[PDB]
Amino acid sequence: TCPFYKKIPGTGFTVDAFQYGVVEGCTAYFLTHFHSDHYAGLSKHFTFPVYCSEITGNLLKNKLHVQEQYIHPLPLDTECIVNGVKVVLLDANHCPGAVMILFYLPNGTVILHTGDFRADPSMERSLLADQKVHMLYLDTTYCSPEYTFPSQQEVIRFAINTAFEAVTLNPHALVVCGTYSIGKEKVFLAIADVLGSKVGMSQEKYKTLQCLNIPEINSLITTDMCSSLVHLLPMMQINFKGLQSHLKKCGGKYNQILAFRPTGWTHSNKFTRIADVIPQTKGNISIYGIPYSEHSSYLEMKRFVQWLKPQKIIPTVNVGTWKSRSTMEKYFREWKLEAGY
Ligand code: NI
Repeated sequence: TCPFYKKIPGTGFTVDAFQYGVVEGCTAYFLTHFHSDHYAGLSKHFTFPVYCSEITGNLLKNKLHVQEQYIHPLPLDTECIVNGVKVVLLDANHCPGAVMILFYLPNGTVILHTGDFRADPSMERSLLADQKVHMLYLDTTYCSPEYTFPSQQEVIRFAINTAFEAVTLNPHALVVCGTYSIGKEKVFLAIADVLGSKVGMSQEKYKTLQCLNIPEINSLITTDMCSSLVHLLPMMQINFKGLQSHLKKCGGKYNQILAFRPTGWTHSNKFTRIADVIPQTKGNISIYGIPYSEHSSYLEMKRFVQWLKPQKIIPTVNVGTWKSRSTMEKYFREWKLEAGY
C-alpha cells in the first residue's frame, strides 16, 4: 500500500508510486527521475498515464518498453495543465532528466515535491521566486551536519588532474570508472575529454546513454572497447579481483589500471580534504573513492529551505526510524527559529 508522503492531497496524483499496484483514486502517476527505487514496478504492461520529463520518457520507452500512448513528457519551466491542475517541472540538479514538481492546488495551496535533488542557489531564480509554497516534500538524504562534501566542480578537477597525470607518466595505463545507474556522467566524460579518448562501455550502457539528450554524444562514447582508454564497468567490478580480471581481457595493451568509484558521502569526508585524497593500491592497480554527490549537503539543503520558507515540511528519505524522524524535525525547527518564518 502507497505511503502518505507519495500522495498529493486534493489531487488525483501520486509521485514515484509504481510498486503498489493500482493506487485507489490515482488518475495520474508522476515520475521524478529514472532511478530504480523510484520507477520500481513500471513495465510494458503499465496502462495509466505517466507524467515526466522528456529524458525520463525516452528511458521509459527504450529501457522499460512502456508503450508510447501512456508516456506524457512535459517541458521544463513551463506552466502545464494536467487533469484540471496547473503544474510546473523544474530541474532538480540530480541525474539527467530529474525534476522537481510544483502543484497549484484548486483550493490555493502550493506544493513543491523536490524528488531527489542537489539544492543550489540558482534555484532561487527559477519560477520558485514568484510565490509562496505551503508544503515542501523534501529529499532529506543528507539532513545532518556531519554530511559535508566538496562541490562537483572541485571533485571533477581532482579527477581530471589525477587521470591526466597518470596517463602522461604512463601511456600504457587504462582508466576505469564504475557505474550502476544514470547520473554522475561528468566523471567519465571529463576524464575521456582531457585524455582525447572516447569512453568505452557495454551495449546496454551505451543504449541508456543514447536516451539522455547530451550534445555531441556520438563524439564521446563507443561500444568499441579496443579503441578506448577510458572504460566503464559495473560498480561491483571496481575491486582488485574484478580489475585484475578486466586487465587480462585487454590483450596486453595496458600494464596499469587507475580506477574511480564515485560514491556519495563516506565518513573519510570528516577528516580528509578532496585535495588530500589518496588511493588504495595493490600492484599495478589503484582505486580512488571520490565523493561526487547528486544530493544536497546539509548546508545546501538548509540554505534552500531557509530561502523558500515553507509552512510545513514532509521528508521523503530516512523516514523509517524514530531516531531519524526526530533528528530531522529538530533541524527543521532550528532553521525556522534562526530565519524567523
Ligand atoms: Ni535518485
